[PDB]
Amino acid sequence: MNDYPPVFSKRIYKGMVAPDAVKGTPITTVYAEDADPPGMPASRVRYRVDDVQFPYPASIFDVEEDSGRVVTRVNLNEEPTTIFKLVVVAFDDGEPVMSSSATVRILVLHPGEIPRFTQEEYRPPPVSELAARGTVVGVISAAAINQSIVYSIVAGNEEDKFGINNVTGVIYVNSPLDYETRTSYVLRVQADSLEVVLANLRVPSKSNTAKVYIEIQDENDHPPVFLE
Ligand SMILES: [Ca+2]
Ligand SMILES: [Ca+2]
Ligand SMILES: [Ca+2]
Repeated sequence: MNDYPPVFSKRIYKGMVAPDAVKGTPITTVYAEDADPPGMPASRVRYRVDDVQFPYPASIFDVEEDSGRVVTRVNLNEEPTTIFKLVVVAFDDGEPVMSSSATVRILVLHPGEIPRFTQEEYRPPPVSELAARGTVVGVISAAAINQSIVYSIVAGNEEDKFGINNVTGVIYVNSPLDYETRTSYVLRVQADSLEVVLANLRVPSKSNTAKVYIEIQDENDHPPVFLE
C-alpha cells in the first residue's frame, strides 16, 4: 500500500537572493521524507512549485525535482527588502500518489550591502567598577555600500550593565558595575543596514557580527562578603 505522504523537515523555510540574480542562482534546499517502506515508489519523493495562492513567486522561482534546491527560474529584477512566499509541494511515486506542501520565505537582498565590522574582536581598555552611567567603554565600526549602519547589542548583556548608541556604535555604561559580582563580559554586537532595519528585519552573517571583551577594573568599594 501507499498510505503515508511526504513530510517536510520544516513547515516554513527561509532563504536569500540578490535583487538582480542571474537564472539558476541557488537560494536554499528544502527537504521531505516518506514513511512508507524504503527503496520503493511509495516513498520516492519528487519536489515541485505551486501557483494557487502565490503565482508570481512561482513565475520567478523553481525547485529542482530530485535535489530540492530552490533557484531562480529567470534573471531577476526585483526590489530589495521584499519577501516572497514560494509554495513547494513534495509528492511520492505511489499509488495513489500522496503529497504535502510547505513555504519558502525568500528575502530579496544583496550580500555586499550587509555590513562588515572593522574587527571581529574589540578589546577596549578596562572600565572602573565605580564608573558613572554614560561613561564611554569602547566603540565599534562597520561599513556597507550605499548604507548607513544601525548598531545593536544582541547577546551577553543580560545584566543591562551596558548600552550602545545605535548610530555612533559607541558602547557605554548603563547600570553601575561591581567588580566583585563580575569581572568581565563579552558582548555580541550586530551592525544592520538602515534600509534593513526600516523593513523590520535583521540579517546576521559572519561579517556583520563581532565580539566585545569588556574588563572590569576593581576599586575599593564595599565587597560582598556572604550571600544567602
Ligand atoms: Ca508515500
Ligand atoms: Ca562595586
Ligand atoms: Ca571593589
